[PDB]
Amino acid sequence: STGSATTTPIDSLDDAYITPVQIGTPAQTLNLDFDTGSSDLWVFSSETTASEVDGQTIYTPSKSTTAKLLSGATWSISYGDGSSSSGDVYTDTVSVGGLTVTGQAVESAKKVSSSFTEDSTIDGLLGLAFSTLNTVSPTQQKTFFDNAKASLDSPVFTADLGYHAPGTYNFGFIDTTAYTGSITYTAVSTKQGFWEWTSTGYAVGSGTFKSTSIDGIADTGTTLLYLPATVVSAYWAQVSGAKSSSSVGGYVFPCSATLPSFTFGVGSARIVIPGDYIDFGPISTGSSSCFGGIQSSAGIGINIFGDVALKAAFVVFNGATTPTLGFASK
Ligand code: NA
Repeated sequence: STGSATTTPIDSLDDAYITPVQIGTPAQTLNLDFDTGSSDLWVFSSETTASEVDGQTIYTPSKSTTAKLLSGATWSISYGDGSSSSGDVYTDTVSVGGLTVTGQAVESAKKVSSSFTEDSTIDGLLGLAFSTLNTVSPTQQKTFFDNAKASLDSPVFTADLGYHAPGTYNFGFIDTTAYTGSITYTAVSTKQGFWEWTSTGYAVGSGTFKSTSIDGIADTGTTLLYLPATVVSAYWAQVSGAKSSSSVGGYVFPCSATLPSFTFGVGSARIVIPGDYIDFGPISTGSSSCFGGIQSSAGIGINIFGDVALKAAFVVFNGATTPTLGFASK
């Protein structure tokens, strides 16, 4: 089997992407944030504290003939941005882009933090990291990909995120029409539960490539590219008037600037992030200070190849017995 679903930016900045997901019988369609940096499929629901719901579509298990309470199971998760959610668990039928899993754990939120409530466009998360990170207790649950894997034509999924445009998540096949040149595959460590890999270096604009190992994670649920402070300083030094602002919480730059590209290495291959991808717009409405899309990972304890990086590539998440990542230009 295969599946193929379109993923759509939630706003004009590509702050996140949402993908429609069918849950239950008859189908309830929720727009979920597919997150290769976490491993829980959780949804706003009929159980979510009413004051914490503001415009999201909810899953109502009582209206699904295939829903069943997973008795005694609870979940609670905290993300890198400080947000959190928790609740209880149902199993139900879940379909993505025509690919169906029966008996998928659907984590129903009883509580969500303010940033979830405030984002009316995201109805929950669908985690695509390794199932070792799933938070369900006392019986850890599998991700949608892990449950689908054995049925897929190939044990893979791909992320093809758009810049200011829709893109695609495919399950079970490589769309050889969706990228240019060849796919370069690179090793993955699953030891922290992430799609963790090592980039071979970077370049800023038309500058020379710096060969250096940068360990980090491929994380579709993170908006920005978080790299070591040395790398980030070298990038922003090429932008007149850019500076790190402790008050704003990262590098800012004049909205009048033209940003340089940023290149990262995948083995001997190179992915180029156009400068425009690094512009996250005014820090507050009407400001002439703009927020940068490349930020320091210092204090986060890991480098994160978030959407700024991934949307410059066609990315293969290869879930074979020994997982690997693949990157192609597009
Ligand atoms: Na922000």
